[PDB]
Amino acid sequence: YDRGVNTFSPEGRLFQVEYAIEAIKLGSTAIGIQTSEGVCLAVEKRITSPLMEPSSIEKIVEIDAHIGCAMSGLIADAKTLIDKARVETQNHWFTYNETMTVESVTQAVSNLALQFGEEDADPGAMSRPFGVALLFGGVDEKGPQLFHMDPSGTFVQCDARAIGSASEGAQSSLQEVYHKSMTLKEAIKSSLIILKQVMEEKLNATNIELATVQPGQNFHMFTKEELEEVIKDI
Amino acid sequence: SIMSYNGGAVMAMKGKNCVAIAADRRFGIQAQMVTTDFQKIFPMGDRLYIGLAGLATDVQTVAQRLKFRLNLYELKEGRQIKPYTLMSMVANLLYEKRFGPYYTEPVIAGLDPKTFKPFICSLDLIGCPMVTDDFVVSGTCAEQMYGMCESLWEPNMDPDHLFETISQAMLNAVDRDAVSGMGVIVHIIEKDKITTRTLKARMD
Amino acid sequence: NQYDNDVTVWSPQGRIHQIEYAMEAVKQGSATVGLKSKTHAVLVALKRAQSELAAHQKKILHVDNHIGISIAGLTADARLLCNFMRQECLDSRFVFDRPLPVSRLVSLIGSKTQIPTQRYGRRPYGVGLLIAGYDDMGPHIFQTCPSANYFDCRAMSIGARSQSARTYLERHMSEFMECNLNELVKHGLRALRETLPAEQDLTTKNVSIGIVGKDLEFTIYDDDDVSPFLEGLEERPQ
Amino acid sequence: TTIMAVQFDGGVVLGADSRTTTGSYIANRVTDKLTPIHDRIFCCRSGSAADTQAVADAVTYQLGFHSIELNEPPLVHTAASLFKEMCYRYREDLMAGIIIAGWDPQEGGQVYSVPMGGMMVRQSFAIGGSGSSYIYGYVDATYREGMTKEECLQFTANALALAMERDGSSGGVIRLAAIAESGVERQVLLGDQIPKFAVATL
Amino acid sequence: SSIGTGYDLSASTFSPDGRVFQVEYAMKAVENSSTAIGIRCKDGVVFGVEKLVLSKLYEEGSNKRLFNVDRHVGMAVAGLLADARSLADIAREEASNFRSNFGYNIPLKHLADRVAMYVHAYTLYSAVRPFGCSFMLGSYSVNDGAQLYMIDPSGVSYGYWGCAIGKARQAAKTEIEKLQMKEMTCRDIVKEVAKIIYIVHDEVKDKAFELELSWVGELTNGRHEIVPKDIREEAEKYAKESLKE
Amino acid sequence: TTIAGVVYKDGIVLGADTRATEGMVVADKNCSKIHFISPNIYCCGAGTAADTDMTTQLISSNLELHSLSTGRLPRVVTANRMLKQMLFRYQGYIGAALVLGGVDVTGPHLYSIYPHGSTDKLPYVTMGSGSLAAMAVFEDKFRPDMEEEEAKNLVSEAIAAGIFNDLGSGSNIDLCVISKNKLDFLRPYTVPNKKGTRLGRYRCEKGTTAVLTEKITPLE
Amino acid sequence: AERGYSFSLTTFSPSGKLVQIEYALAAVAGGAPSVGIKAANGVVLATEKKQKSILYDERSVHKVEPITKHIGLVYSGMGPDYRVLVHRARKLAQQYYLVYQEPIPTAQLVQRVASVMQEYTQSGGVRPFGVSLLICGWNEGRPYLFQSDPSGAYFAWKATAMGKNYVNGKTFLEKRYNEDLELEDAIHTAILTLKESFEGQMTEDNIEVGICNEAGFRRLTPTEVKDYLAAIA
Amino acid sequence: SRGSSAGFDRHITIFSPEGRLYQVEYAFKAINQGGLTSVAVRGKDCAVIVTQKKVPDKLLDSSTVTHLFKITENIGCVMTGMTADSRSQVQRARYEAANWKYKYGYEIPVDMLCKRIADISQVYTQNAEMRPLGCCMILIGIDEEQGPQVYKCDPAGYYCGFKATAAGVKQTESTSFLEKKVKKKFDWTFEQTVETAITCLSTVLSIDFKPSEIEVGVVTVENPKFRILTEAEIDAHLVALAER
Repeated sequence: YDRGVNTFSPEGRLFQVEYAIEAIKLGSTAIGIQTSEGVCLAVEKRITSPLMEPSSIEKIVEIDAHIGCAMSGLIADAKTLIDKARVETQNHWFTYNETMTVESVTQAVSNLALQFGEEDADPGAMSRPFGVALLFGGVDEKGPQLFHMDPSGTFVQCDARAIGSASEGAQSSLQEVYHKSMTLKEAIKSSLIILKQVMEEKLNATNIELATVQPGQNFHMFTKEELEEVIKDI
Repeated sequence: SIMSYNGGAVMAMKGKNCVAIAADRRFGIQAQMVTTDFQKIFPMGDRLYIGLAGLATDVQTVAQRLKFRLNLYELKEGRQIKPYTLMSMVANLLYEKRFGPYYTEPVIAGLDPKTFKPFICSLDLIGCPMVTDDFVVSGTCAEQMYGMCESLWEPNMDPDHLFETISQAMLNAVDRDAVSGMGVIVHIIEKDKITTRTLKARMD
Repeated sequence: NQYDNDVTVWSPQGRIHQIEYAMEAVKQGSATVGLKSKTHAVLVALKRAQSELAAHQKKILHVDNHIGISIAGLTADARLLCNFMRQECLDSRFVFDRPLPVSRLVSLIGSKTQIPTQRYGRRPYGVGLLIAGYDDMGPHIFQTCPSANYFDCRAMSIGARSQSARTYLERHMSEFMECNLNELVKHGLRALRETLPAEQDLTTKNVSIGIVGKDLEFTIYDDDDVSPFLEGLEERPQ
Repeated sequence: TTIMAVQFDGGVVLGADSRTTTGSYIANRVTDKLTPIHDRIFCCRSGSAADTQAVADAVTYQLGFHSIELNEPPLVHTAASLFKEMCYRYREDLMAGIIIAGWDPQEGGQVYSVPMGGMMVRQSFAIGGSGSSYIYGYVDATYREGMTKEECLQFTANALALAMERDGSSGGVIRLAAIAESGVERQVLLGDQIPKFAVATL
Repeated sequence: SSIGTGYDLSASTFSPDGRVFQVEYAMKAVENSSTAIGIRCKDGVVFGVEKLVLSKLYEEGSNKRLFNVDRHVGMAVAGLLADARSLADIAREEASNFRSNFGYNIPLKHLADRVAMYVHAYTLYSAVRPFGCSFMLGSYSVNDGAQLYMIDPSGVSYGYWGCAIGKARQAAKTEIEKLQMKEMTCRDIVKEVAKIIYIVHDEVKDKAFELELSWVGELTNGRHEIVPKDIREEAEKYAKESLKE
Repeated sequence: TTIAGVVYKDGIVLGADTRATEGMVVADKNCSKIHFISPNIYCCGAGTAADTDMTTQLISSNLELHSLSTGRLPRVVTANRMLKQMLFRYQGYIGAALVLGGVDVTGPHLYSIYPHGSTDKLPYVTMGSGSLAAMAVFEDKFRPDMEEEEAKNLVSEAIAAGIFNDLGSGSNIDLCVISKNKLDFLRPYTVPNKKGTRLGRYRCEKGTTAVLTEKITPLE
Repeated sequence: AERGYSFSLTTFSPSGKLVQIEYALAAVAGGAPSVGIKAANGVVLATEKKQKSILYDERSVHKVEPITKHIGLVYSGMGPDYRVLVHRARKLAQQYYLVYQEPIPTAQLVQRVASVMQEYTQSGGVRPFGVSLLICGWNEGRPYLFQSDPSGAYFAWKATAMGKNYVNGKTFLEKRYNEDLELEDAIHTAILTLKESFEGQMTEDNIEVGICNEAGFRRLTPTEVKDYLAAIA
Repeated sequence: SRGSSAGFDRHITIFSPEGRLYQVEYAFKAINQGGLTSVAVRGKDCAVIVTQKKVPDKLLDSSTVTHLFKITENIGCVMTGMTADSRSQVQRARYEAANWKYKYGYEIPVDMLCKRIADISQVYTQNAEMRPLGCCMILIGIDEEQGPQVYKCDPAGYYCGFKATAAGVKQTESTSFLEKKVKKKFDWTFEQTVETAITCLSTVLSIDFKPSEIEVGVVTVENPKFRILTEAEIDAHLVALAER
């Protein structure tokens, strides 16, 4: 039985959007923590072979020098949104000579939400939702911010958030350990801990990626050694 | 003028059961000659040639697109093209650019591939066809060629006399034109064979 | 089940199921209430949070200096409509240099939202709106449905468990036209409150307020700017 | 060209010369410049022959379809409005001076002017064309409210005769047409039928 | 009279017995709607609408089912409301364009024909669905007279002396045929309209309701207007009192 | 170019000269300026030669389609309409000046058609550089309801006037006679012009032209 | 408002068949029969123009239509489709004439029309034509007879039959007909092969005949067909 | 075969396994849903249309209820079947006529009008996106040389000229009647034609109509303008039938 991509369920939801939400539950789990000292983003790489170069796995990217993004689900779909976000920030810089607020970027990417459909559309329009969940971590005038976005287009600010397969467990673990006065060190530490809890493989320096954004420092992806120094303090 | 930018001359002449077409060989840019072997006469099948004078670019381009359409014709249909039909084809091709025309005034000369009856014609830059029973000319020395052809052409000429006539006409007309010449080439075609000659000509 | 999947398909009983299913999307959203005096128009909305470590969803959006909205349903469709309304208002100020009449903005929303309920492969907007405004005819509260229908309300509430609010509002209609701002926002907050179990109640964390009036441009209050409104309510006990 | 239209009680009266020139040469010394738009609606043309012919045909087409679709005799004001629309929309590409006149069961006999700009105005009488310039005074001193049909006929005849006498782009024959509820009465004044005026001698 | 085996999923599909069921279903959506009537007399046309109130929270005059299509043309609808509004916009645009192109107020029969062709255009293809509404157009002029037309989801347009649409169609018509409207004036008619509405209303199944009334005639110099609060309440009183017999 | 047309008792006589000039040089001494439109309709052409050719051919084609569909013989009004609308659409950029004549169920009809798209229905018309001479002949010697030979004589006289008084015209005279039941496509009518006999023999004998290169190619 | 279905209505079956084309052919093999004979000096087309009442004016619609001055058409199958194809064929012929100033060769017309027919077996939202065509023509001295089917395929025939009982008509032709026949004899055997099916009295208004010699294509007058239907002349 | 179906051959205009078009036949059935019958007869010097005028309600302006339409001043038509479709097709016909005169300079012949409409309908027959029109058009008018003309077009795309035809419920029976009455060979005069049509319809439905139950269109050689008879003249034709 085939119906349109813009069909409502009797419950009042779009089948494709819901199925996309389902599609996220297979993605690598990711953790973001917001803190007055900065925002941290951590994600497991999920290497499926020793033959696969893990440095070619980036589930954390720089949107701009003050905004990073962690992605879960269908990475191929995520690349498009990432590029669109970067282009958006650069256009905003060009026009106004000032950086974008994290909420503005997030909103921009969220504008491509339900921009899919069959009839009455361009011949280069999307046929289906993006099967991807995003975590934007940034620093602006309102300080360190962290936002979460899903294929519904609904985006919301979060203090600490987990996306992916082990979303629920990791979120509970986060709730148990988060307070609005942690240090960045405590945040990173916690993230790596919960990540190790939910990851099926043994946590190591070439198995996850971690990035921070602090008010005094641009977006930074942690090196192997910098990761080792942290994993040391398990 | 645009037509005088490269110069050149093309002539066709009827005979008995034969036909002739000739052209000078000069390719120049205004006063300066670049080459002396420029082709202005193109085979469009056995016993059917087309002569193109005017802007060299459009000579080459019209020739090429003509060969394009002609090849398609000879493929779709199982036959070589008739002269009248080639004339109408060229006319169509030129009139397609009615408001941005190719700068060439083509001359067609050939024998009916079924019969042997000689056919000659010339066209506008926008493809107005003109058939005659004597001769046709096109080029920067049109008046000269007219002058020679009106005085030398006899009706029922044999291949040799058609040759001598068209050759003398071309030579003497071209030799009173600064941007035409640097050699003359003549194709005289009959039922059984085709004779191609280059004339001894002035090179100034 | 064969009259379920396309908006262009009437049911044998004179209904369109895609429109109704779309209407169901309004009920999935957190409740919101809107009421007017004779001078002011107030939206009160119960925000809503995923987990405790997530902020509460925005429910009130600014359209023009004299017009604001409260949303219920698909947030993407809400932002879509919001941008449409903003653009129409801007157009009106640009061309006529006067603010766009609320009823006309609403009519435009009706026209725009009706279109895809008649074209194949198109879907209705999955969002309900409450519109607060003020113009030459005073304060206004409007309600827009996914069916592309719209209503001029004296007060209204939409969203999950909004029937309670609807009842309360239906009781105190005769008071509203003469209330003062504080009392109006109070009534809105009570209407919003009746949409909750006895365990939970209003906070400066899960309530957004929006006011527009004869002496006040459309304004949004939340967090600590809501406290003056809440700290003035009767601790309704079970 | 000299065209003229006078409104009376029961309807209207149309008049035009018959000279069409290309330069100083007369391409047609016997032109029909009174063109039926409908059963009781005519137009007087002036300006580019191509333009006026094309526009008249288009208007005739549109008005025909319109009248069939309404199942009523079309209004003169409607034909005039159609001419107005075309002549105004393409004012930079058309050279046409039109006079729409006719009878109509709703508003009776009427005359409208649609000059080169594309404006439209109803008038008691209207003149147009190159020759019109020479008869403004005459037509202003000779006109009188409440003329009979035959009086209007003689009136237009005289005016056109004068214009044709003075204007080089005007001449040939005179074409008249009376329109009323009765119907269309066309006639042609030629040679000696054309009114003459005492020419200065000594 | 009920075939549903795929033969009723598209307006581009005939039933084996030569019917288009989508149009019939839209008509059925009209049948489930509150009743609206319109009646033509010798000096104009009057409209009456039974506007069911779904909530006391809705303001007086919300969800009007009476429209100004042109300054001389009024419109009364029944059925899916949003569709009715869209058709009202269409009618308005048609009238506007007619004025711009021809100079005068559009004749009612012509406006009817145009809008009806527009409606009919939606009963041919699978790409769109028929309009779930029927509507009446009323107008008055000294050069045309008083005119009243009705259009259904199929695109059919007819001229009437009296007409009704919605739930109680036939009952309303039976009540209407008792009137000699060809001799009465709009003034006398308003009362009778309100009366027929109050009769036809079912207070048991349908709760509270609001009465809409529209003038268009010689009394209004050809302008389609709303019935004044005075005449409206007068007619309502006449109706309520006539209801007790 | 001098083309003319006249209406007589039983139909229509069309006339044309046969000179085609490029500038002030005669290119063609025997140009055909009378074009087939339909079996009952013919058209003389002056102005831009290619434009008259293509216009007249296009209209002929569309009219053949039209009559093929209708099963009836084409009307002259139809040709006039098609021509004038096409020409008006192009705003004079198609330099076709035409004399259109034919016989219908409604009888004989003669139009003159100008490149801008204006037409005139007249008993006699002239177009071209030699049109004023021909028009003089007509205005002097035309009467209504002439007989065939008289009309042919008149038209040939007008075309001759053009030929001998206009540098744009010359050579032969073509006539086309169209009646309710006859079509006389006389081509040419009468050549009042001849090249003088050659006084000399400028014949070149074989070998008098020097040759640098030869190449014989046998065919089949 | 309307757009258009952009997918094929004609698709391959697992057996490898284009079902809609074969159903179209079924529609052809249910229509009135038609015969075509190429005869050295000419071509004959004939068909059963049997009405359904005396009320039908047989002097209004024809089955034997001219395409140009030298090409003719008949069909078997659905009428309206045939009419469309006739308009289209005429247009194609005229385009050819505008480009080449030479009457279109019969084979070329057949190829172009066949291309048009093929389009409607692959383009979106349409069914194939329910028509087989017989096309006669005179070009380059020789006479020509082609048949084009709904698939868009065409064949050159010396003689053939289509429509009802086309197989038996075909056999009848294979036996009771061959080359070196004058056009008259061909008309004779054509009316003869049509008579192998025409249930009822075959009158001069029950059948339509068209001929194509080197003088042009034309429809035979009812009088001429009567003279031929006198089993003589 | 013999009534077999495969795929969507009963939903859209594609071929059934025996090469039929079911949707077209369904359109033909859709014609009868109106419950009306129209008769068209051609005379020696005229052409006549007659149709039932069922007005079951006094709440209607009879003046607006008509299946007779003016396509041109000299071309009339009667429509049978779905009403809205009929008016659509009428508009299309009017447009094609006006456009014809505009392009070609002469009045369109009934032959070509009918052919045009039929050509248009064939498209609906061959494209899946739209369904045929449930209507049937019969045109009458005087041609310049062929005399009086009666033509008719189908939802199938068929069109033809007739001496007499009919459409609607009582179609086959009307055809039988008319084809019986044509063989007689009588002076097909104006009154003969009118009476023939009226009596055809009457006997086929059996009524002896009131002058308000039918409508009569007509066109003559002496008066080519399409004329719709007043109820008065209709009655004048009615009372003349109750004499012999």
